[PDB]
Amino acid sequence: PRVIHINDSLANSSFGYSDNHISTTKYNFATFLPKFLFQEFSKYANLFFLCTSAIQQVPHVSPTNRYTTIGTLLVVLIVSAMKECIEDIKRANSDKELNNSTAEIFSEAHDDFVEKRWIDIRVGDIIRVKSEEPIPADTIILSSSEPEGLCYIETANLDGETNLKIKQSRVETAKFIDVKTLKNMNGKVVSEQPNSSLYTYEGTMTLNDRQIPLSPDQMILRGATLRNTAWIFGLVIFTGHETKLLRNATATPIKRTAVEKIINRQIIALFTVLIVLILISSIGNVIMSTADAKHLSYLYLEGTNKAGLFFKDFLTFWILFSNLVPISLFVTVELIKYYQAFMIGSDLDLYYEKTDTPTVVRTSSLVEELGQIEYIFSDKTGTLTRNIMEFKSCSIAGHCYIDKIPEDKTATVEDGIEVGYRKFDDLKKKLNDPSDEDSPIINDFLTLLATCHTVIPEFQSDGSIKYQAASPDEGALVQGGADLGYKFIIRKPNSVTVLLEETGEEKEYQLLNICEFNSTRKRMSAIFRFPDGSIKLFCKGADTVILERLDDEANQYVEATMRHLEDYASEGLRTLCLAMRDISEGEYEEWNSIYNEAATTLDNRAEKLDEAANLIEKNLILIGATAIEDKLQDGVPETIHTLQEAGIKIWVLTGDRQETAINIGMSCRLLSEDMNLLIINEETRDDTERNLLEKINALNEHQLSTHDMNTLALVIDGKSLGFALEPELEDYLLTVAKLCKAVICCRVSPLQKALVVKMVKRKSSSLLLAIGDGANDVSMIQAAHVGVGISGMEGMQAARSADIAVGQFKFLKKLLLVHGSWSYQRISVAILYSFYKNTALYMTQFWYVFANAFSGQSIMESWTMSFYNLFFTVWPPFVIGVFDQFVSSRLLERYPQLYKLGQKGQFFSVYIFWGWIINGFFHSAIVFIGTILIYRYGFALNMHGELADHWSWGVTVYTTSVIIVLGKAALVTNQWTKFTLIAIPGSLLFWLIFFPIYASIFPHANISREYYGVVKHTYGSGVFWLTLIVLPIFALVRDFLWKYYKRMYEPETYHVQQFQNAIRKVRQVQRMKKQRGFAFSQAEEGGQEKIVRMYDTTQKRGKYGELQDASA
Amino acid sequence: SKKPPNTAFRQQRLKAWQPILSPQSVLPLLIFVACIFTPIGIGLIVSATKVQDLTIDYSHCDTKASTTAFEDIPKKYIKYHFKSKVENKPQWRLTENENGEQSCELQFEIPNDIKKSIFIYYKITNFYQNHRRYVQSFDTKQILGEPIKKDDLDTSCSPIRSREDKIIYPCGLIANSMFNDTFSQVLSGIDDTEDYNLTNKHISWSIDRHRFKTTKYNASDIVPPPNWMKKYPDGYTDENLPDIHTWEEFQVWMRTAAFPKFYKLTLKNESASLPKGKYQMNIELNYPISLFGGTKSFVLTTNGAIGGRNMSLGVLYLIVAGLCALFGIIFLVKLIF
Ligand SMILES: *[C@@H]1O[C@H](CO)[C@@H](O[C@@H]2O[C@H](CO)[C@@H](O[C@@H]3O[C@H](CO)[C@@H](O)[C@H](O[C@@H]4O[C@H](CO)[C@@H](O)[C@H](O)[C@@H]4O)[C@@H]3O)[C@H](O)[C@H]2NC(C)=O)[C@H](O)[C@H]1NC(C)=O
Ligand SMILES: CCCCCC(=O)OC[C@H](COP(=O)(O)OC[C@H](N)C(=O)O)OC(=O)CCCCC
Ligand SMILES: *[C@@H]1O[C@H](CO)[C@@H](O[C@@H]2O[C@H](CO)[C@@H](O)[C@H](O)[C@H]2NC(C)=O)[C@H](O)[C@H]1NC(C)=O
Ligand SMILES: *[C@@H]1O[C@H](CO)[C@@H](O)[C@H](O)[C@H]1NC(C)=O
Ligand SMILES: [Mg+2]
Repeated sequence: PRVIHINDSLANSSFGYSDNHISTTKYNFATFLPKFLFQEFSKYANLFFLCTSAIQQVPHVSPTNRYTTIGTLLVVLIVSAMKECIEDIKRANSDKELNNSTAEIFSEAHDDFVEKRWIDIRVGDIIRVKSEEPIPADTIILSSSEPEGLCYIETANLDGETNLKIKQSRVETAKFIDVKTLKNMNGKVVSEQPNSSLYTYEGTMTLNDRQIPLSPDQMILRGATLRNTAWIFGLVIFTGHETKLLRNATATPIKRTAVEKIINRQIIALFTVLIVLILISSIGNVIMSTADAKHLSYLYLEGTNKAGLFFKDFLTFWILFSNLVPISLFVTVELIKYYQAFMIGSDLDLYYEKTDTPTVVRTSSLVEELGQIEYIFSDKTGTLTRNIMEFKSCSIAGHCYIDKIPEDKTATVEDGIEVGYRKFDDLKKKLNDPSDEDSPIINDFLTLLATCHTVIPEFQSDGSIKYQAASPDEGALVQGGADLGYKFIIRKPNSVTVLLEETGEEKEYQLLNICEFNSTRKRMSAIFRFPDGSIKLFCKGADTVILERLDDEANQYVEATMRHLEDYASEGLRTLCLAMRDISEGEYEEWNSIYNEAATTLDNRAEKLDEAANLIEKNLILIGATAIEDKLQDGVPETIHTLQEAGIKIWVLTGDRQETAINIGMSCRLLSEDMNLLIINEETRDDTERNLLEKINALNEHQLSTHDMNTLALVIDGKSLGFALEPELEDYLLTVAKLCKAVICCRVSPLQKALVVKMVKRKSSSLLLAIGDGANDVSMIQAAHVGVGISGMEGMQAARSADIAVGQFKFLKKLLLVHGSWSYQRISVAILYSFYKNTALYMTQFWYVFANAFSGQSIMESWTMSFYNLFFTVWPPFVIGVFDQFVSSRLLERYPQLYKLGQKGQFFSVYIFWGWIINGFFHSAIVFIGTILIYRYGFALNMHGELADHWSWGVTVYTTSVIIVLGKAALVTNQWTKFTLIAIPGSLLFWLIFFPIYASIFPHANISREYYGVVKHTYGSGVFWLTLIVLPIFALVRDFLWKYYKRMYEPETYHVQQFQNAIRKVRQVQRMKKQRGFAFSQAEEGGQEKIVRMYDTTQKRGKYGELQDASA
Repeated sequence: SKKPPNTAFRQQRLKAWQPILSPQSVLPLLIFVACIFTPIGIGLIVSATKVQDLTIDYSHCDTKASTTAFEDIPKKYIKYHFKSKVENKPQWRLTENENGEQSCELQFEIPNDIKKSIFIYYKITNFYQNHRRYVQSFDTKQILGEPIKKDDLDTSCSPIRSREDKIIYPCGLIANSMFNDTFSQVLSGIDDTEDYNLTNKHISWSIDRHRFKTTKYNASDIVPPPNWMKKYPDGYTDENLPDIHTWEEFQVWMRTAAFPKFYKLTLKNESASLPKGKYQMNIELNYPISLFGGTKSFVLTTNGAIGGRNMSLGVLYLIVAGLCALFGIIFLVKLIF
């Protein structure tokens, strides 16, 4: 186990624990060489040219000089290492703003809390966390400002649960409330090992000769946020990369994109053209040198053996033809991918103005994977929802009241049951009239909004009051109640007081008993003695629990309330039915005796107090119901509808409960009305395999229409998902998940969010995206093809470890439909050109072997051919892939079904790769046959009878093959900016100026000595300037006619009830038509029992900070 | 503080031009091409048909020619293009001397006054100057004149660099295989016809006369190449040592060719014009065609603007301007249908 001493930093570093920093970067200084070389050698062009450069080293073999291909390989391996380093520096200083954040650290020599950074937190260091501050390490609290040393933490980054969890410090350690007495802590803390189990911990602290048995109620984790309390004095235990939420988060893994897996197949498809053309040229060398051995006696050929110089000439044609594989293809597409990530992160439509956060692309190797997404694996809490709840509307006395009326849903003629909406001022006018009979039943409804809670009120320095609620549902009932008058102001240990607005009266209600919310109860209740003296029971809960406890003799608003709940849940709101009963004075004292013997019972009190609570909640009167709106982020329902039109299938993986995710899915229009829920809630591994087989026996017995599959939805609990990922059951799950429109997975662990993405990845060829926030979906982001994080909203940890960090969820529309489909279509054209560009030049070496007796003589100079890949034809691959919008950004957003062109892979295959390589063969045979009919005997010049030699003709072949391949890029490109004018006709003017300067300086330095008289006999000759302007027009006359023919013609785009009565009879299938949607976010570990007894609001703060004593 | 700027370059809305492909847009492009390529295309054909030449394949002169009188050459060995009509076919005879070395004397008629410059080439077919073993096989420092010792010689001139613990001075396959047939530097007029002297100076390239310098070897450590051993039977002395700075027939041979059929310049005359007459060229036959297996010829061209009688560049300008004048009409054909 881990041993931690308190208040001695020298003794708690000799064990050698980690520090508080986390590393986001792909590599350190140590692992830069193996991880970058394995990433580059997994590309097949960089592995072929490493083998080629060794073949040039055996003597007399290479036609060019021996430093030709190793000089080109060291250039591209340095430019590729520069792109990697300037991303891992940007990954290191954006990582530095986390480690350099503020953290008050107790210093024992100073004896006060000095400001330091996060990274200076060692294990054993007592810290202080203020209100609304993130916790910097795995911490066990010692004391706090609240009564009995308690605090509330928000765990929306630990899981998706949107409520607050009470953490209570031990009674033996809660006395240490002052900074000056914090120097008397001496002892040890025996902890556990890091195990990534979020809800379990065991530890034992020996503080001043006394054992303390610690608990998960005393431990707060790193992703949590301290809320609704002033300060805490906890010491840390795990830190950095041994915390419970960042154990399995690793460095950025090598993610091989899907386009790079296609290039590796077109290189294997180019070795089979390479090996054939080496074999054609090397069996012709054996035939010709032995048939014509008496006619080649001026070569002084040896004739050692037919297998000896077969191999010695096998390697010569290996070298001469090696540049069929493009050497500058992968570092060209890396800088198209780097610069496209720059233009993604510079867009204003992907920039969040509220937080002043632009989008950033950290792993820029995956820009073109955003055009082929087929499954989006989203998270709910924080990603889809804003984590803010507001009281939307209420239904009382068979009438509904809302803030502002949507005019189509207004007060209409009823069907006997009143539907419609009224304003809240009509609620005020019906309340102040003693002539209207709803005014007593409105009055006890609004006081139930401001009494039955467990909210603690705290007055600020102004007249503003802050409501401190554990559950955010009942916190919005008090705030939304108080906006209608009856403001809840202060709370005493045995009473609450409500401040009436329009009269100014402050009525005080004695809180007698309260009954906790429970997931088995689905309701909570409280009994209040009024200032009249008449006590009264209030109750709020689910309709499937409330309606079994009513008086049908009394109330007449029941069937008017239930129809208002169906109108609420179809809109997506979270409902709650409100009931009461007027209990008189005598009926209480026989029940409280029953309640007291249940409460003072030491054991089994979890399930006997509710069995004492249902003895009083039997005969209730339904006042009405409320509706709370969980706020989604802006543009969430329009993004989900647009991405589903593009063919992407949205899944939701959330750590929240099931009744919330169905409500959010109904609100964000994943689920809808007229839709069926294939619910899988099973407790054992054989109960789910029955449930998976009972559905697939029923929904694929007949072939389903595409209209009817849009009425199916899969909902699976996280415990059933742990059994439906056993490898015997993995295909029954995907068989029903692929026939459903939406899949929702509820209460899933951080690891199970990765094992779902790892299950669709290896069972299909589709590309997956995973968007989330917080550290509960950080393993989901490492496991996806593209991982997106939501950026800084006080809890960033997914946006650090992500590949793209966006501002909110609505930016996923323009990132996929515009920047994703551009980055796939532009890169697919820039790769098919770079394959073509090395075929139109270097295949003139192959037609030359029939004209030099299969010797392998180079047609062009050794260093001139390396400049082809590096200077003169490297810009039109760049500018085509970057500045050439093939279709408008206004058209990609308007018609989202154009996204399916990139999903099928119509632009980038291996079959369409053959239309460019054969186009490279045809262009290479025109340069060769065209420049051997000109320059027939070398007798093409007019310079006093001088003749053009082997090297004056080789410059005409090189220059004609440059104007051909730049004239092809001038027809391939769609849009002519001013950056294309420097690339396509500006690299021709580059070569026509570079060549007289290179060949009049470098031959005098004994470099490229074949150019001593070439510039006079090329540039001064009239036959060279007339060759350059008639042979590219001759070879591109088919490409100008096919491009014109492609524009005008040949265009491409850039029984209902027989199943719906059968699917309901399966075991756990529910339909969304008359579901009365109940949701309450309170938990059993929320501590709503004793916090109402411990607070006196009128009592003010102590001398040691904001500390309040237990007023019970 | 972190907001990117709203320039048109950062927001991917640069000012751009998209190609309108339409029968009103690409039509004045195809007409401007096929109205500027046809005065160029016929201008390269009218220049190639003003080149006057005569090509006599003297390959079988040591076998098919009698040593007594002037018989006629078989017409399979004769190509010629002139302005005026020829009247007599060219004639040929073999001639041995007192040493026993043969000579081929070609008589021919030139039917009109050729008032351009006259260049004498020899054409060799089936000789691979462009073999990979052959192109790189010479020493660059030896051509510049440096007295290189044995083990620092260029190793690409490998089979011919050292015979008997010595230095082959022009090492390599290129200098060893040099064409040995000595064209006589005068076209001897036969009857009522003057002579025509032909210079063998300024024959090679101008950068070749600089980099080919006389050797700084001392003629006691250098041996000729093994195929030069008939001209230097005793070997290299200080008297017979070749000056490759003024040996401009050797500089033409080392400037290797691209294809196995090539010309090499031997003689020229820029100063005057040869008139119509019966001339005679004598060729000392030293190079056997059994060494390489092809033919050797004698060429008497004149120069045009694009070289000689080569119709290929002017035809390439008319195929392109033929397609750009064809499809300037077939725009109107598929549109109406
Ligand atoms: C013009 O160029 C012609 C082709 O380059 C050339 O013809 C060749 O000349 C060489 C030199 O005489 C001939 O080589 C002879 O080879 C025979 C064997 O077939 C030998 O009698 C002799 O080699 C000897 O080798 C000894 C050791 O190996 C050496 O010590 C001796 O000195 C001696 O060199 C000859 O060298 C060759 O057969 C000729 N024909 C071909 C087809 O190569 C012409 O002579 C040349 N003419 C002039 C005027 O320069
Ligand atoms: C003469 C052999 C040529 C070598 C063969 C060759 O190039 O075929 C491949 C081409 C593919 O079309 P592009 O390469 O122009 O690209 C097209 C892309 N969709 C674009 O928009 O540019 O097929 C045709 O044009 C068929 C016409 C054949 C007519 C013979
Ligand atoms: C080019 O050819 C002409 C012959 O048409 C040469 O002119 C003759 O040169 C000789 C020199 O020996 C004189 O004796 C003649 O009188 C010249 N004739 C005429 C008509 O000028 C001329 O020298 C040649 N050019 C050279 C050798 O460079
Ligand atoms: C011109 O030709 C004659 C004919 O043999 C020759 O004697 C004379 O030397 C030549 N003139 C020159 C300058 O070489
Ligand atoms: Mg979340």
